[PDB]
Amino acid sequence: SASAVYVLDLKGKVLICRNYRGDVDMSEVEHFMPILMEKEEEGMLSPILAHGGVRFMWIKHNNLYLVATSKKNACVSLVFSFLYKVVQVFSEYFKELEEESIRDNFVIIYELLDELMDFGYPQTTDSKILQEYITQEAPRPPATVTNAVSWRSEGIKYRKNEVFLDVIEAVNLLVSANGNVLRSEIVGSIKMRVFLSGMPELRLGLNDKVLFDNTGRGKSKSVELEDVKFHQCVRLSRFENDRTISFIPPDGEFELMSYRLNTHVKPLIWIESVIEKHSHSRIEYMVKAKSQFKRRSTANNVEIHIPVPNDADSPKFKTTVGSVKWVPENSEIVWSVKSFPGGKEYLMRAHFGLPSVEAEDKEGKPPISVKFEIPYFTTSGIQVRYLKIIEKSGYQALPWVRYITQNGDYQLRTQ
Amino acid sequence: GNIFANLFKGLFGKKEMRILMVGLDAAGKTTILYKLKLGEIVTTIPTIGFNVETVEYKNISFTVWDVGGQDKIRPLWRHYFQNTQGLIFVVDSNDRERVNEAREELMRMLAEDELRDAVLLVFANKQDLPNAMNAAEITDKLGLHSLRHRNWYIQATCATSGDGLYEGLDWLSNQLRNQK
Amino acid sequence: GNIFANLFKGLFGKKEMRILMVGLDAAGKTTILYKLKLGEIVTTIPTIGFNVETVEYKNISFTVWDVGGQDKIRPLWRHYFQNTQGLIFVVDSNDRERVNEAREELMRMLAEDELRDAVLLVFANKQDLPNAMNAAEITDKLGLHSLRHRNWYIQATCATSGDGLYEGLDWLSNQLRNQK
Amino acid sequence: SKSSVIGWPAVRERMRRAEPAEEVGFPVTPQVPLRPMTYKAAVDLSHFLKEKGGLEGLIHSQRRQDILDLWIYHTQGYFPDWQNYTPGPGVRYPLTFGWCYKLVPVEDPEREVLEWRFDSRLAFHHVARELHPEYFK
Amino acid sequence: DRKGGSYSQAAGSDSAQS
Ligand SMILES: Nc1nc2c(ncn2[C@@H]2O[C@H](COP(=O)(O)OP(=O)(O)OP(=O)(O)O)[C@@H](O)[C@H]2O)c(=O)[nH]1
Ligand SMILES: Nc1nc2c(ncn2[C@@H]2O[C@H](COP(=O)(O)OP(=O)(O)OP(=O)(O)O)[C@@H](O)[C@H]2O)c(=O)[nH]1
Ligand SMILES: [Mg+2]
Ligand SMILES: [Mg+2]
Repeated sequence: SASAVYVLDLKGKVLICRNYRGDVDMSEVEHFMPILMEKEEEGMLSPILAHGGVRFMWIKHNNLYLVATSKKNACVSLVFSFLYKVVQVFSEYFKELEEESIRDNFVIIYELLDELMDFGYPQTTDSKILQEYITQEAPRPPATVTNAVSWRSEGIKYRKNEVFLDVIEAVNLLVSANGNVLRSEIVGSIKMRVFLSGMPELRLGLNDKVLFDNTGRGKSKSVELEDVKFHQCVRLSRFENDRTISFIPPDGEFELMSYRLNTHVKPLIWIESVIEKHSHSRIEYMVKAKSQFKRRSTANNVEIHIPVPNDADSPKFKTTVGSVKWVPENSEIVWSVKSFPGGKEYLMRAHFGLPSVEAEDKEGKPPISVKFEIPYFTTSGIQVRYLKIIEKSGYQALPWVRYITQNGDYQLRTQ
Repeated sequence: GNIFANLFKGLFGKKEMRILMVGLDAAGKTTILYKLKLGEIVTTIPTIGFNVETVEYKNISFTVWDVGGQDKIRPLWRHYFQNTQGLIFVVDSNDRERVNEAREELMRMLAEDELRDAVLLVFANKQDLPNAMNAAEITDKLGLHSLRHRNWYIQATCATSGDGLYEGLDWLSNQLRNQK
Repeated sequence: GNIFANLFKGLFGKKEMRILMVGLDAAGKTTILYKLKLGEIVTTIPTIGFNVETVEYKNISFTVWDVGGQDKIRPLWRHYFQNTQGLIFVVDSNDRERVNEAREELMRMLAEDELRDAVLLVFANKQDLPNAMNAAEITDKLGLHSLRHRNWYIQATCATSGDGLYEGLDWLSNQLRNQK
Repeated sequence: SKSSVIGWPAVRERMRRAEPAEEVGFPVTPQVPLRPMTYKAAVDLSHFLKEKGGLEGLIHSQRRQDILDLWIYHTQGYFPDWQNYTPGPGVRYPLTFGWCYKLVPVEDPEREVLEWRFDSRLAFHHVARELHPEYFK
Repeated sequence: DRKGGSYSQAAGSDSAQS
């Protein structure tokens, strides 16, 4: 229940503001910057600010803080969801999120803000629906918003019915300094870019453990996602009733389902680091990377980031496979490898000097993270069974899907 | 099919072979691998991860994958156990307290069904002080003579001197390659 | 790439080399550095900080960074240890009480992993009185013969006379440069 | 299917070698479609196995069934889930409709000896579906 | 070709589930 949502700037200037209830004065935005500065200097800065009896909830955007001032005890989660929807709509309409587009599309930006929410209650949240009624280059509102199906616009015609799916896998491993993995969770991502004619109702079917157990086929390799979230077009009733993933696919790229469950398998890449750091004399980087993934899968664009000393200079890299580049801005050395086949063993030996004068304050030990991304690999083993594409007119669809395995929160605690 | 190309390759030498570098920390495994690859006693930081190197001798490139004896790196030796044909254990005769730990690690490594075709390779590291044992006391303490179905040989090699590395390499080649 | 410019530079002499000036106070280190740079016995105040000078001999500019033996300046020698290729220790054979302090300072300087490529350079300073020891007694007392992996040579040089400085410079050049 | 005919003898030999009673990851062939075996496809596979032999009368085993399913998936891309047996005790009907192969006793359900037997009526009669309507949805 | 895994054809439903 934010009183007014406004877009700020890096210098405190409000790029654009739009009051929705009028219960909060527009002059409260000026005091938001001093409050944020005081909070940052004291460690008490939070996204939800508080200016007396009015709370100024702000979200750190790409270039401006989306401050949504509120007065009463409005839904904080609702305000955050509205801000996220507004950010997504702006990203869809404008490819750049900065001051260049804030002051360049004000005529359409004001109309979009007015149409999105009224009296603090959001009304329009579909990017396609908003673009079909408000454009920067007006007819009556589309019937899709009024109709029940607000995620599948009717009347869409295409020459070919091709849908491109993406089995995105995020391998996150939380390995402590002792060598044991604490947080090892893999989050699935079933995103399909449906581009067909009409409003087909997708019938999602995969090798789900629950579905296999219900059907009596709980003996093969089935993916048991701890948390499964359906898309907006996905009908929750069918999933709760018999796990039937039946919903109208959206026009374009959208996230249908996103699995999320813990992983009990060995890490895809095993990286062991050795720190032979002398006392203000030199530093040793005994970094050894072992590929725990299958040899048939290659980790393309593998970049194992090893944090080097903050004051370290004149470093020498003695590795075997993969180029090592030291970035002064990042204050770390990334063991970048173009192609990392499974089972490969890469050994590196870093050596650099240190300044004679000791550092005044400590810099910490940031965890070492790798950027391995091996496509065409299904670590979870979940295989899609079928995709029920049904249309009233009747057409032969040719859906496609690709499985991509990447490294997410794969951070290894430093020694 | 025709095997003329294989015969031509084998006439001038085609066999390479493999080897493993495992053992307790500070047992000369890294020094042994450096001597096998380079041939000098170079001081290096402890092997937090693993060291990969290859040594060419007798027309065979016996690649050795050095593995540290650290607690965080001891369980990582299973990653190199896949597609591995040899296994070399680094003993620390000068570390009586760590002798039991090294023996336990060797028994754990040899107690795996996957590591069955790799013969035992025990090198009496730290053979530079009078406290170092002989080639029979170390084997008796480690119980290598009771390891049936494993070609384990006790060899004394000093990292500083380099003597005994050739004997160990020859023993490993004989265990792996059984040709003329 | 082309190394024609490097060969042309080396044909007429391009190597310079480096050197260090360390030792106990009143040990002739400042006098030795002045003789190397200028060549005269000039009286100077104690080196509270450090003295920087360069000497060109045999087509090599062996720069010597003189360091005082003061208590407040003894720990400051670590600043010059960075990017240093040589190390020269100034001994005081006429200071029996300070001989132990000089030996301890030399051992502390040589007991650092950073100062490993610099060979030992011990100059028998104060070689003008009968109380000065020979080139073997000073080395035996300082234990330079037991310093393995270090090219330490004992040379007797008198600041007032200037004899023996050429021998020490030649020894340092031979230790650093190993060419024709 | 020349590839299927070639793989049938090797699959039969592997099944016979395995008694009746190392690499991690899940690699996937690029561009190879994956879908469950159809009723017509299951019937064709059962007929081919019966004609070539090695499937009817063979002692049913978990290892042999897994090897056969893996060979079928490699040869045609069919998921190794349609070659399921009906719950015991007794003769287990094919899990997927259209399958002409079923497991019947040859003498705890696990200790019972099962043998693969051809069943033409299985492809036309949903005996497994009738026995377990809940499992059929 | 495309990085991250080539696109593969998808079925319509579980043919073995009837
Ligand atoms: N100086 C010396 N060290 C020896 C000798 N024999 C064995 N060593 C040991 O060899 C070690 C060499 O260290 P590394 O190169 O790291 O190889 P490592 O023994 O496997 O140690 P890690 O790599 O950390 O597992 C030294 O720490 C010594 O403890 C010897 O004869 N002389
Ligand atoms: N008069 C004389 N002094 C000598 C002789 N040999 C060594 N010395 C010493 O050399 C010292 C010269 O002083 P400095 O020029 O300051 O050099 P230093 O000995 O390193 O003293 P600090 O620079 O303060 O560390 C004198 O104090 C003497 O103690 C010598 O033969 N005759
Ligand atoms: Mg090592
Ligand atoms: Mg001086």
